[PDB]
Amino acid sequence: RFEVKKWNAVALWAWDIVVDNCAICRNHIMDLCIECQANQASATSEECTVAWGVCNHAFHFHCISRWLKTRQVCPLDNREWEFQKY
Amino acid sequence: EEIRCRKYLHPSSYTKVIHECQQRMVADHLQFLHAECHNIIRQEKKNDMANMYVLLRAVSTGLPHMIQELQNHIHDEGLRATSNLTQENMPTLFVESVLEVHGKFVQLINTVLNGDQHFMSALDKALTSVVNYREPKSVCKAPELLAKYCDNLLKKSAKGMTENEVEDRLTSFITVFKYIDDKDVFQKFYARMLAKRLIHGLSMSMDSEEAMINKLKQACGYEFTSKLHRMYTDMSVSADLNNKFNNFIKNQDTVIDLGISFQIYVLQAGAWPLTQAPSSTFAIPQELEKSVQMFELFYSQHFSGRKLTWLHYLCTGEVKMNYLGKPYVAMVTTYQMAVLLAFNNSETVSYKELQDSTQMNEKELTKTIKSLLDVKMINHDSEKEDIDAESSFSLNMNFSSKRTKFKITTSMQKDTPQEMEQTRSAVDEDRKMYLQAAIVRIMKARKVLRHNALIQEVISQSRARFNPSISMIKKCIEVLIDKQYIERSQASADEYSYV
Amino acid sequence: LLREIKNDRGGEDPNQKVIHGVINSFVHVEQYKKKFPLKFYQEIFESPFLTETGEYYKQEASNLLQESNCSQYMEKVLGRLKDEEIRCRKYLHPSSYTKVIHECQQRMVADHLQFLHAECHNIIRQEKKNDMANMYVLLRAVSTGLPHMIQELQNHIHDEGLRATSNLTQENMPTLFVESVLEVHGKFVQLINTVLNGDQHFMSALDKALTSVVNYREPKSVCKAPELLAKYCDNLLKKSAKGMTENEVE
Ligand SMILES: [Zn+2]
Ligand SMILES: [Zn+2]
Ligand SMILES: [Zn+2]
Repeated sequence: RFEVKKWNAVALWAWDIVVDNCAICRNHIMDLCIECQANQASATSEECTVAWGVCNHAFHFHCISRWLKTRQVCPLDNREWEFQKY
Repeated sequence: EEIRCRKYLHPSSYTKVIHECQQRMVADHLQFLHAECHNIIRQEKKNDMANMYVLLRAVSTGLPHMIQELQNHIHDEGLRATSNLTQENMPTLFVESVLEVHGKFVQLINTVLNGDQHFMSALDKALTSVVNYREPKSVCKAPELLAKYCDNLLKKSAKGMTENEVEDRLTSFITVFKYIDDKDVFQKFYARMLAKRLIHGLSMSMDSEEAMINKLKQACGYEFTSKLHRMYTDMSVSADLNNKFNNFIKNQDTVIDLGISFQIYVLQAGAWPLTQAPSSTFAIPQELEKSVQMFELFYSQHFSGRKLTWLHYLCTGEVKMNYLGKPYVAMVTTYQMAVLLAFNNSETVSYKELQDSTQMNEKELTKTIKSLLDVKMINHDSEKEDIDAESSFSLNMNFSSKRTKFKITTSMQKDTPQEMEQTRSAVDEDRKMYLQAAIVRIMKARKVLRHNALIQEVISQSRARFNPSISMIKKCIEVLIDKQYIERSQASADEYSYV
Repeated sequence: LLREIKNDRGGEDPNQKVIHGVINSFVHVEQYKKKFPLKFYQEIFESPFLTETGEYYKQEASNLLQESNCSQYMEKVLGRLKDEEIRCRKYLHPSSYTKVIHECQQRMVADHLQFLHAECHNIIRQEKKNDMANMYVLLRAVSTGLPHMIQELQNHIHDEGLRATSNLTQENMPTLFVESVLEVHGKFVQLINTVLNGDQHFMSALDKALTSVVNYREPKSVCKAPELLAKYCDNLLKKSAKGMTENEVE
């Protein structure tokens, strides 16, 4: 028996932006969000509108709304979020 | 003569009379003074040096010989001072010797020389070649010595270093650092040492690190320290990031229960000099896999768009040896933690069993086993303690430490001379990209230039960072040839063409 | 001739002198026909050779795609472009030097823009300075190849500037803003010089992205860039005690 007591760890973060994807849920923009993967056919499957900020970053409306419920900055550039499309 | 031309003339002729009196005693006999300037400088006679400066300042070609003689004297004095240095304390002694020479000569210039821009520039030009002593068929040891000096004084030590003493030492250190002329090498070496100091907690105070980075930024700009400040910020933020992670796990639907502890040090990728190049396809143990998964979930939810490259050679956990009648708790890297948790399965273990469980490379596994047997935490059944095809490793229950918490890892030092070679290689690579940028910019702006002017402008432009070499410039030209961004003129090979 | 030049493409080294002489005969035999002296050469050989090289490099590009990533595909395509540039010089007439290689381009790079333009994101935004140079010298030949790479670089520079000039400390915001935009400008001007040959298209993309990122309006706020850049000059030209020698401020 060897009980670990601490795991002081080091990890390198790098930007993982891939083309035509939603950064919050790591899912495609046109496809539904990871919150709407459940009850896939219950709704109209159109309320997952593509929200574009003034910084030209495309997320899902549910994803960016859940992000803005806690943090008011865009995930991919740490700048304040401003809707300009839908 | 000044008095008797003041009292016996017109104010318009004050400057012509003294000009004629000078260029009859101190410009006609210029050789008589230039043959004794060398003596009075290399012997440092105060009154004679002051008088000769006063005499030769007014004459046109009076100072340049004296300036050159003082520069040669400072060059020889600096070379004599930084010649026979004890390797035990060479990084400190070299910088202190250059500081002593600089202070003595700047006081000599500022007191008996009516301190001049030309003479102090001569002191700077002499000390630049004093510090950059390229030994025959050797690389410049000055940037490594300076980086090691900063590392030695900024690290936690029991020698005794008050904060004020460190602050003034680093304030005076910049007067040596500004002469270094190899700032790519010093930047890479200081980043390499600062990474270890920040990660392993060797820094005496992060206020000191911020102050040193500020000093280097003042000395060179916000592109020398553009990545050192990111390295410092990523460690000043990690406390708040870990607080956010603890809030995340304590604000979940269920009980998360990581189980052990977690002190993650998430770092930038482009800022830190660290890399996953020495990868071994390490298999994270079961007791850490849950915590890795939970932090991956947290970081994918709270910092979107970022991927983590978990560095395992810098992870340093703590393991309790309650199996072997616990004498202490070992501060052990996760590489050796994996093989110790494989030892947890059974008293005996084989090299192939370790390769199957931890999935590490042969060299990393060999290094971990060697580090464990050097501490004699485990023992080898075979007489040959080195690894073999099977090499059945056993568990040494007889070994017990004399402390209640002993650290078995040593990664804070030994400096890995292979990493020094890699650092110099990365320095050369960045130099090559800089030279390529300069060459492409010049050959696009001008479209017609020869070898001599191009080399001179490259040396003039790139001198602020390093000293360029003709071989490196030719290598960059050949690389651009391979990338079809440059050619040479058909009329003359001296000129160059462009796409 | 087409079969033996194809054998030269397949790795073997045929008789260069014989093939070049036979190909040169088709244009030397018409030297007394001053009206269209190369029409026989461009009718008997050059048009069949162009059709053969197009139908060969189409299959070659399709074969490269099935077993190579886009990082390796572009270096292989550049290798075959260089090999075809060399082998069309020791075999063909000078007038056919450019027609053949334009068939080599618009079969490996122009036919697969949808493959090479979908990778301009993962190559530019990861600063793959070798793959970026390969794809630049690959898409430069094609007419409509660059205006997507230019846009991807402009997006990358815009986001890099936005990341750089954000959450700056209020104590030294005027200096931090200017120095952050300056380091982004320097990094992405040396990338454009070394990697992308310093084109005015890519530098115009850099200028557009930096103009978009310096002049970033906060939500329901005014552009603070002019105020910050005036405070920079005010704090820099004042008689500060932190050194600031004149030739450094200049
Ligand atoms: Zn989404
Ligand atoms: Zn949804
Ligand atoms: Zn954004």
